[PDB]
Amino acid sequence: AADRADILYNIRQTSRPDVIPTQRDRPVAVSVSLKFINILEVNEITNEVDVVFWQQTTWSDRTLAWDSSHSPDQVSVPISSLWVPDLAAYNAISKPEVLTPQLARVVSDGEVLYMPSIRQRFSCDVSGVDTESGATCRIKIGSWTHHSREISVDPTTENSDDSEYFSQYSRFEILDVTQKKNSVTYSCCPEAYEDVEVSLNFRKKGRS
Amino acid sequence: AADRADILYNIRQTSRPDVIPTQRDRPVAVSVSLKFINILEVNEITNEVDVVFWQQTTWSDRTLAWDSSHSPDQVSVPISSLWVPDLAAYNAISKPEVLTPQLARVVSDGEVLYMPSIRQRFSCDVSGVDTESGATCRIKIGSWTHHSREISVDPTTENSDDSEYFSQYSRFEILDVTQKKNSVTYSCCPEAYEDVEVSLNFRKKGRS
Amino acid sequence: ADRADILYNIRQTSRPDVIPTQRDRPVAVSVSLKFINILEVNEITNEVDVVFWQQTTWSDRTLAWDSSHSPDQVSVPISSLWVPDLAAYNAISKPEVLTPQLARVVSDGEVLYMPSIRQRFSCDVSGVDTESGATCRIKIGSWTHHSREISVDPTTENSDDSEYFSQYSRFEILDVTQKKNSVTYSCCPEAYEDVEVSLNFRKKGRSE
Amino acid sequence: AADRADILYNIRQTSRPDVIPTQRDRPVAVSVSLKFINILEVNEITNEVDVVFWQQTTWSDRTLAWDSSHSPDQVSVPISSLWVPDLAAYNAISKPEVLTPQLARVVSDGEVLYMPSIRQRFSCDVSGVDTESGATCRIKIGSWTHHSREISVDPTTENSDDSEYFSQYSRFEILDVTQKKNSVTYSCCPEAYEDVEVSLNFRKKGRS
Amino acid sequence: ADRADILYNIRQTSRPDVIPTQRDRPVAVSVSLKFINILEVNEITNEVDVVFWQQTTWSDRTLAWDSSHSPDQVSVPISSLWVPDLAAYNAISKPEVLTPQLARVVSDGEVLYMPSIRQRFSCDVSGVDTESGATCRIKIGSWTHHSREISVDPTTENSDDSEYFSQYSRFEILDVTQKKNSVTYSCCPEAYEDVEVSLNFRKKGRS
Ligand SMILES: CN/C(=N\[N+](=O)[O-])NCc1cnc(Cl)s1
Ligand SMILES: CN/C(=N\[N+](=O)[O-])NCc1cnc(Cl)s1
Ligand SMILES: CN/C(=N\[N+](=O)[O-])NCc1cnc(Cl)s1
Ligand SMILES: CN/C(=N\[N+](=O)[O-])NCc1cnc(Cl)s1
Ligand SMILES: CN/C(=N\[N+](=O)[O-])NCc1cnc(Cl)s1
Repeated sequence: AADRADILYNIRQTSRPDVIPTQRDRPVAVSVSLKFINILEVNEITNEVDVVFWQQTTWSDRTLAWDSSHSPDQVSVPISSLWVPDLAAYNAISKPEVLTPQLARVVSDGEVLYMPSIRQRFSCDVSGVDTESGATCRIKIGSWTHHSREISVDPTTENSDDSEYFSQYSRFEILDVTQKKNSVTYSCCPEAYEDVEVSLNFRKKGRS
Repeated sequence: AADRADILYNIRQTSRPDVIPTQRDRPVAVSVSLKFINILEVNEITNEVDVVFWQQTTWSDRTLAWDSSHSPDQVSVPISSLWVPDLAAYNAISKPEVLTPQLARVVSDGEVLYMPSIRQRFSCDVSGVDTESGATCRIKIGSWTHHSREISVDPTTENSDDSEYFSQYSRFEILDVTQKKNSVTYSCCPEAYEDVEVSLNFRKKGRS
Repeated sequence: ADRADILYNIRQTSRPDVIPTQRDRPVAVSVSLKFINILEVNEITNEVDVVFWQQTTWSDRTLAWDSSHSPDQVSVPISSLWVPDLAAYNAISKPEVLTPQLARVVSDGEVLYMPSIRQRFSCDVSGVDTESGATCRIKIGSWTHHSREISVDPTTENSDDSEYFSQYSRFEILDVTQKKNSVTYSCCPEAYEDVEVSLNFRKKGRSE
Repeated sequence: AADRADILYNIRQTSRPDVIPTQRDRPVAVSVSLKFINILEVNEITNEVDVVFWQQTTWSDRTLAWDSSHSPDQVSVPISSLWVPDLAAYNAISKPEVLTPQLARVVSDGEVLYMPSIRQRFSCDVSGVDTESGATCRIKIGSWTHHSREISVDPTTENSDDSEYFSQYSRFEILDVTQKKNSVTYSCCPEAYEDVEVSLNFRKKGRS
Repeated sequence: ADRADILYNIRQTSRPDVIPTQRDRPVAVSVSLKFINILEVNEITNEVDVVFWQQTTWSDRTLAWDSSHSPDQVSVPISSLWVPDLAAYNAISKPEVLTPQLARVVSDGEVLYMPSIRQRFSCDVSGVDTESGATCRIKIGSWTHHSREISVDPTTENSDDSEYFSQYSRFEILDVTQKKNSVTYSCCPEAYEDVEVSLNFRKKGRS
């Protein structure tokens, strides 16, 4: 059929990175799930935390679909060639440091999977981080300019070990992670903006 | 009967990011409003503060207008495809750090709203920041190259809560925030440059 | 024509990489540093962090147009026009431009470019804690154009040395003097003109 | 006989930087080998180490091959004109800092070689760094978005000293370096991602 | 042919990614470090923060032009020209060019580039606090071009060492010797020429 070069060419032909792939007249269903990899530099005085994580992002874009009958059903494409959710962490106090090659996976049916590793600083509750019950830091992520009728965010509830990929060499340890969906409204505008809230319950590891 | 692809497309046909959309001979009306999200660093000796805020900027651009009678009346567009006010913080001692996706919301009537979240350090009065009455840090923001006749800056007076969006985990707290208007002239030229004096009356949270 | 046409023509004539040497002779570039602040200062290492507005002027005949029935001046991205390759010889960090990179172009070809710069220099910091104060020398000039291509001369004028100096700074400006110079180097036989700006300052609140 | 220009041009005309050089659906065999050069900023408390190494990377793309009969059999080419494996250090806690020109080396038989010098922080076991047995820091490097069916990583078990290129001025010393191979699956996909695991064994040089 | 014409020409015939090899002979590139300032230093970790002007010269005939009735020198952005792919072999931080990135091109095809660079190296600092001082040796050369493709010779132009060094620094230059050398590895049989810049300095006596 066609080769990976043909698939990419077609993409750049039918893709519109600056236009949201609004299916029918309904918002794009962007799924977000954070995989905590490390917890660095914590300050209980300034309520700040340096965190490394994998932002597993997904959504569909039918304008990139193709017939993978006798050709590959998946390819890696630079995000600059694709439309990407304008996600932002509300309580983030430093721009996200993308530590991995910014490539997205695209399936022939239009399913897009972007999972960059991210290091970033947040302003959250760090209190009790050294107590047995630990602290609970809450990360809010969601579109920055698209409201509920354009983009919906939902956490892909996939029963897994909160610290499955979490470093064993960190001074801290995850106790639990729960991801809830929310929808806030602002005075700037009459519409609401969906967002996912990830609650990181961690603490400093004791001693033998 | 046009979709978002048409809107963005048409926008790029009439948009002149490097040209100021001055209607006839009157200046461009820019509404500026800062929404303090956090106060990270504060130095009583050097009188410097590291702040985080949502700079709500507004202005109209008729050349971007379009009939939305049968299409979305709004779309998010990269600020690189639109002209944007050359606002600057006169007492900033560090370059602005935009923590959010650089997208603007453009309304079918040409209205433009850009609200980036910024972290920036300033030089201002920090004295009394540890007192009951707290400290008052004023931030002067305005066009850097367009004088009063070309660009005008007015605060988006919207009597709301000063700390409505302020972080609760900060070591400081907002006492009050007033945003007035100013018109200062300089040496370079006899033209007067308009600015907005945001007065952030804040103090260190005392409860220990 | 409108401002769109003025900026348009500037894109046709302007050669951002071709020095506007008018009829075989150097280009007259004036430079005036408007010290705004003095941040971190180390006497042990002799290094200082300084914020200032580098007021740069010069003429580019190629840009001149007819302001008979059109705006006399327009702001244009410095990337759309030739700009001096000024450099600070005793600079120890890249020049951090805190303001929008726009220059003021007058219909007669006169160009004004005044960015706010945050930089770290290597200079005599000793005596900063004394009455006479310390004097820091800033040598600025073209990095690749010699005396026959660029002539850098301080915009001498009975201006106020502390006119725009932050009142909230830990230091106070005692005196600012600007001496012009012309040095030759061990690479080329030609002479490179420079401008030395002496910044006399000291700590405030010292025991009298 | 063709010269370097002709050769480069040939590469640009056939090379697909955003397309993996797959040969009949078999995966691209990618070889990795880190030549540690220096170890800096070690922290046994937080288990973080800064490492400087030469990531020797090798793979093939026979579509770029040419007849070096009477013409150069090798040329340097900007990696932006070539397809480069999207390798990533899974345990890195800082984006890679490339300290050298980003040029590759293409050989007349389609073999491509890229060896950038990198400085990067990692989260690994550091306990024992000040002991005779030293510490063992395992670094995992492998394709970030291409699974084993698309890319395969294999450590060149070539004979060479461990601290051969290692700085003698480093506060540490390499006791031994062993490169293994892995293939992990993730909650995203059923396919596996091959990665080379380098185990560095070093200890604080004790001049006693 | 005025400057606009010159630049146009250069920018139109310059192949930034194609090494300008004259016939079969390698490209003769000259390297000269002019230490402008020695910042932070650490004898414990053997690391120094140096500032130096990297004088780099070479030729590219393809850029030549008759300067009889026109200028014989123009400033051109290095991004428009092919530039030697030098790298400090023992650098532990990427080079911070603090000056405009422009080269000087003479009508004969001669190219001169001297950026001011601040960079951190890993080298011998032991004795920096003594009368003898320390000798930090910096090796610079091509990264991908071997001896047959590129050659680096330190401009033997007898000049002063601390000539442009900063007087306000905390250290002082005792001596500097640019020695040409060669380097080979177990990857490739070919050798890569480089320049060893021996920096002999010590802390200035506090008094
Ligand atoms: C997600 N939070 C927002 N506002 N808020 O006040 O929080 N969104 C509205 C916009 C932000 N930037 C543009 Cl343009 S419209
Ligand atoms: C804010 N201070 C100014 N002048 N001043 O003399 O203080 N602004 C005018 C300009 C700044 N940059 C250009 Cl170009 S015109
Ligand atoms: C400031 N020191 C110079 N030479 N020197 O020998 O010290 N400048 C001349 C040049 C700098 N870059 C080019 Cl190209 S020509
Ligand atoms: C300067 N040291 C080199 N190798 N070495 O093993 O030390 N150079 C060869 C190459 C550098 N980058 C590519 Cl691609 S080939
Ligand atoms: C390293 N962890 C991964 N998945 N996971 O679910 O943990 N990697 C697979 C991918 C990474 N980026 C894209 Cl796109 S697919």
